[PDB]
Amino acid sequence: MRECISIHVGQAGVQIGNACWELYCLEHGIQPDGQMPSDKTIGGGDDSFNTFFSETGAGKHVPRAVFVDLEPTVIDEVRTGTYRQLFHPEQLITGKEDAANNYARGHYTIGKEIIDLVLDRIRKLADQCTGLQGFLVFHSFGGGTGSGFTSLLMERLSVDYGKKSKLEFSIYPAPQVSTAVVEPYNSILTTHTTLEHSDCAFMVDNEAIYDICRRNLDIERPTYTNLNRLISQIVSSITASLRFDGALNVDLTEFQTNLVPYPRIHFPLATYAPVISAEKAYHEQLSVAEITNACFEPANQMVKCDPRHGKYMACCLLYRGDVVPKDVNAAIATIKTKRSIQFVDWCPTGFKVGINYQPPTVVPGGDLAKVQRAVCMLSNTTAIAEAWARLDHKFDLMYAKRAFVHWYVGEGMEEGEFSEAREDMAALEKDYEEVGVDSVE
Amino acid sequence: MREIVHIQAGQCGNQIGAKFWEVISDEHGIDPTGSYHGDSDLQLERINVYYNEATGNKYVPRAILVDLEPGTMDSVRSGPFGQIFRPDNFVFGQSGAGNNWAKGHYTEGAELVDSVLDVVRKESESCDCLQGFQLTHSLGGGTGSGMGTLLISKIREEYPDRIMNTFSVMPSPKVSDTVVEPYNATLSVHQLVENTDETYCIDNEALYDICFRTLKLTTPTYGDLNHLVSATMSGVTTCLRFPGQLNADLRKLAVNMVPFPRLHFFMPGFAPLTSRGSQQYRALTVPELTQQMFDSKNMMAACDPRHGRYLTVAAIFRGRMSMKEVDEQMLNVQNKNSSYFVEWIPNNVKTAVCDIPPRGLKMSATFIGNSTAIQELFKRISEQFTAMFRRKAFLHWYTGEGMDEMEFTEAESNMNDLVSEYQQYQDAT
Amino acid sequence: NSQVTVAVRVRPFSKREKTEKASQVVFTNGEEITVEHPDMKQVYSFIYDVSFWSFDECHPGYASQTTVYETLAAPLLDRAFEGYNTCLFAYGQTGSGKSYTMMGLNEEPGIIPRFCEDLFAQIAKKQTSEVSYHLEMSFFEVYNEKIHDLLVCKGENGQRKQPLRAREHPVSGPYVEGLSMNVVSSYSDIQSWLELGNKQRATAATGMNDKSSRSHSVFTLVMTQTKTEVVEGEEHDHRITSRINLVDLAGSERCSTAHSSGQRLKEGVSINKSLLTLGKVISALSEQANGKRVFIPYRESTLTWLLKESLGGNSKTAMIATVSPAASNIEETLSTLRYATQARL
Ligand SMILES: CC(=O)O[C@H]1C(=O)[C@@]2(C)[C@H]([C@H](OC(=O)c3ccccc3)[C@]3(O)C[C@H](OC(=O)[C@H](O)[C@@H](NC(=O)c4ccccc4)c4ccccc4)C(C)=C1C3(C)C)[C@]1(OC(C)=O)CO[C@@H]1C[C@@H]2O
Ligand SMILES: Nc1nc2c(ncn2[C@@H]2O[C@H](COP(=O)(O)OP(=O)(O)OP(=O)(O)O)[C@@H](O)[C@H]2O)c(=O)[nH]1
Ligand SMILES: Nc1nc2c(ncn2[C@@H]2O[C@H](COP(=O)(O)OP(=O)(O)O)[C@@H](O)[C@H]2O)c(=O)[nH]1
Ligand SMILES: [Mg+2]
Repeated sequence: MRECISIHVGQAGVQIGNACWELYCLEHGIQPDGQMPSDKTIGGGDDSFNTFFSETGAGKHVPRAVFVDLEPTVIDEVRTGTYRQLFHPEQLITGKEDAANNYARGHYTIGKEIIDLVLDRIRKLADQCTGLQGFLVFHSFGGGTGSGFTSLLMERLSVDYGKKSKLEFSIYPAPQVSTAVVEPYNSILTTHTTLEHSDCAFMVDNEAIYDICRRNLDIERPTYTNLNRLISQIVSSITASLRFDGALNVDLTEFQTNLVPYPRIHFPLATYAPVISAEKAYHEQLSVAEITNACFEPANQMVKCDPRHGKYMACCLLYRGDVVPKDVNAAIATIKTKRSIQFVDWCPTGFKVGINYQPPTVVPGGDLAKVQRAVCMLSNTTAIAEAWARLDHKFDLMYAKRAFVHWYVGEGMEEGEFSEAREDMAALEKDYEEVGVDSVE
Repeated sequence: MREIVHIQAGQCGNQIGAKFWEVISDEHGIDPTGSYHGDSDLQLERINVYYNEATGNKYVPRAILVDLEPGTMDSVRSGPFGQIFRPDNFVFGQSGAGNNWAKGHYTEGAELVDSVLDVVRKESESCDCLQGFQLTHSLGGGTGSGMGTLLISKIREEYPDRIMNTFSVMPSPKVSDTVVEPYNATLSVHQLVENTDETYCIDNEALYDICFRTLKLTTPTYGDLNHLVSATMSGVTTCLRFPGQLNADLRKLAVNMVPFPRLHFFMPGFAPLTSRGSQQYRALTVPELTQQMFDSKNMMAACDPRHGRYLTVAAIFRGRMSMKEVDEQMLNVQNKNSSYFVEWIPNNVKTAVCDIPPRGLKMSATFIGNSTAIQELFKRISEQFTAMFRRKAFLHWYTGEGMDEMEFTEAESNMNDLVSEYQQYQDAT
Repeated sequence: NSQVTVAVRVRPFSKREKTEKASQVVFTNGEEITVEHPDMKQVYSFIYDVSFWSFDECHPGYASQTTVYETLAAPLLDRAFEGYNTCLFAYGQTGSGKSYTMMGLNEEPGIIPRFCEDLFAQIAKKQTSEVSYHLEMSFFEVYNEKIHDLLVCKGENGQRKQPLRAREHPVSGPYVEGLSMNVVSSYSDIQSWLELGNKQRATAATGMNDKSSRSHSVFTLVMTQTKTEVVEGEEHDHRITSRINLVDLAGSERCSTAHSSGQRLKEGVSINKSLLTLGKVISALSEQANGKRVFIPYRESTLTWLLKESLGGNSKTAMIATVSPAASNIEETLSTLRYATQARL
């Protein structure tokens, strides 16, 4: 068999997981009570695919996931909402008090004596899985739970299980927009610990999706329940080869092998095909060439970094729906012919290809439209150094006066732990500046 | 779940907390008996944040009313929401302070702090987890300043990990409802700066000018100002009681709105504030609320923000909204008005959005700000003080109760250093 | 103000550290003090105003105890002789060489005893019958921003250590209410007092080692000068006071490798906060010397508050760090050197 545990951490991850499972249940045929009348009407098939859903003898389907926030105001919606009867009642809140946007309480003061429950449920949900494996952590750089608890959980799972494919679909801080005056510290503090243990972390930024959603979907007044659905579509395009049958499959370790040349440069970007609204679904072809040419378009990128100031170390293209390989190959050749998409000379191959047949679903009451084909890009480029050069500057302004630091030392943390965590990120930036240079023989 | 213990020191504390419980009950659906008479199932899910349960489905608030000289206590019992409070929690002694900080910190405060702290322990140890505390007092006067500061010191000695969030009415520029205001304010600031995490400097002249200009009221009594202050009080601790998209709390606001610990004096504000006729001639949206918020005529501090730079500000929203519009507007405010913002903080704003608005509105916002204009709330106090202390004007009443001049010079020295730490960031760097 | 003088010192390998044959991570090139990891990756450089090398008795510039006194502590007596105050702060973790540096061994004296003996020498040399000299000693500690006295002999009961409090005199400045002060004429007296003080200091048996320190100790001398003989009535008019403050701090002890919980964690927070504010103060004063406009946060802690008339003004200040050259202690060495650099800039 094959399996993938999904862990959600914080209020970013929960609100994302809700959307992801709203999509998964509708893709497979499960309704919120766990049952599946689709099987009872059809009478066969593994459509209740066992990568994400464990199955009891009573016909129920309970999903392989945990989600934690250290404050019950969020998850208690799940213990009251539509998906009450689906998820296991072990949704490990221990939220007597929140992490207050500091890594200091998420890593030690309100972290210790609670993570043991998480690791216990992970042991209980791994021994039920005799198959391919790999974990998906959904968190946000910038919170006290998305930073410290994540850095605490990964440094333990890298002992307990070890040689497994761990992944992180993490929210990223926007340059201008930000809903906190402390994310510059939490970001780099989390990157220090989650740069050795993790294997490939995909990053997404709220500002990019906001700027997309009005340009294409014609929404001038968007919310968090209309970006979290696109995020779920990305996760589904990443996790579909495990579930559905296809012409050319790509599994969890393959993303880790293609897109991570060195151990430390495992932080790529993501895209989809959202030039697709309900009215603009007509008036348009939605071929393979047109959709794949939305890859290199910065207006459709989901992280704020113009790739034209950098080069592509690697790229991966996962296609859903009715797609034929020669269309993908013509797309790749038309891309390589151009000169705006620079490629590192140590990667003439560049691309992966992955094809599956089941098209994406339409989460009803939603913005996206029914399609016959969908595409996802995962791109490791040297441009994102700029997207860090801002953060490491912000640090260097507010760490000059030692500002917002007594709240962190007050919850057990060193004042020399930020100087030691900011001397590693500059080395990473220097690494990106090193690999991007072409060799002179 | 997270919980608060309110204390009510001074007439003002007790004249405001009544109106605050009148607003909490209105939101949570409780009558004077304590009985639930609401409509939705989302008022009782987190009722523990302020109230405790009882036997016959009744709910009793966690109030501790300490006031020397029982005159202002009697008024509550003969009021609308007086018979919901616990009689065991009304703690008062006779012979009131007399607008003396000595007779509310040293003598009678020392008599009546044990009986107060006993009920504090009684209410706190009966909480699952505790976040912090809450106190409403008026500086300048007697009881509310001295006894409040004494309680704060004792409590932060007992429970230092938890928040102590004072909502303090401060002296005014021109009005003087009390003549010994600067001395008591100086001593109270000397006691609050070291022993507080976030306090809010309300001022009465700003509330009058809000009541006259915006609301276009003609006979504004005290209950209307208390109405504005309760409004803010309720909005601060919303994301503990109700859910939303980006939940905040007291400790997130504390970690964010306080770059250094001594600069924990903020300017508040409330927003939708309109007249009875001018509500048909606008449109409630995020930009109108933000414009009403960053205006100098909806802040309660009696300090024009345009005389100093904002170190940090916070906006707690309530209602169905769009985070895109929120962040776009809070970014436009930074990019247009950068001269009023600090440069060593790249983003000076945070946000917080609940999903359940007040009983009869679709949107609501509260605003908080750590600024540098607050100088002119304390510099004046350091000028009134030294004009009086240089001649020993109102002094013998205070030396007569076991005190010295050294304490007064110290307090002056601490307020001036606060003003210096503020002035350090009022010129561009 | 005047230039805060930071200094380092690299102790040699210990006996066990040479028996077990631990490696070497810290190197020096004159002024530069670099740190090369054994096999991982990039080297971090560090530059300071003064550097002391005590690894082996061959190198040019082997800074023994006498050189450490005569380059850092000696001129501070001079300013302590001309009526201006002075402070010397020590910083370092346990196993880094503070007690060997400040106090020392009975055959290898530290900095404190040489300070006191050279003091008494210059006193008795100039001790005419027209210019006298008085000395006054005191010794206290900060524990969770509570000032405790150490000369006070305690009784065998529960909580007996009474916490004294600070007060601001409008003329002299900050001071302590009830801190005993004793006269001194022979360094034997100072030794018999300092041993008694250190035997009472807060020192918990941490899981790493039994002998540590969880409180910041201050050792204050007051040097009073009666240079006054008016030529009209032969009567003392004026009198100079100067303050000398030798301070022994505690370590960072980040609560991460040392899972601490309870009273051993609150001590941590207090120590870290005091170190976070003292470094802030010294940086702000270094900027103040450079003709800029800065505010010195003196009231955010106790030591920064009580030592306020000694740091600023026409004073002169000094700092000594102590770092181990082994490979097991690279994180602590880095945490000390970075702190010292922040004090410098
Ligand atoms: C539909 C409509 O627009 O009627 C409004 C109204 O016309 C106005 C004048 C209301 C009215 O507010 C005032 O009259 C007022 C007078 C002096 C000082 C302060 C307020 C209103 O009374 C107030 C009342 O709002 C509330 O009731 C809130 O729940 C309020 N709580 C209480 O008023 C309350 C109820 C019982 C006991 C104590 C207080 C509240 C405010 C903040 C936070 C939580 C709750 C409402 C809908 C209105 C009237 C009735 C006219 C406004 O009320 C507020 C501050 O929300 C003022 O701005 C709003 C909107 C309007 O301008
Ligand atoms: N895309 C997206 N981002 C979110 C969502 N919810 C929160 N965020 C982002 O995540 C950050 C919020 O910090 P959180 O990580 O939620 O903090 P937390 O994880 O709840 O833990 P605390 O910090 O203790 O509250 C903000 O910067 C938001 O932009 C969401 O539903 N979607
Ligand atoms: N907002 C408001 N302020 C009040 C009220 N009553 C008194 N005050 C303020 O309280 C101050 C006087 O202090 P006071 O509370 O009477 O002293 P105390 O009796 O010793 O607590 C004055 O500056 C008033 O503005 C009230 O009902 N509402
Ligand atoms: Mg949260």
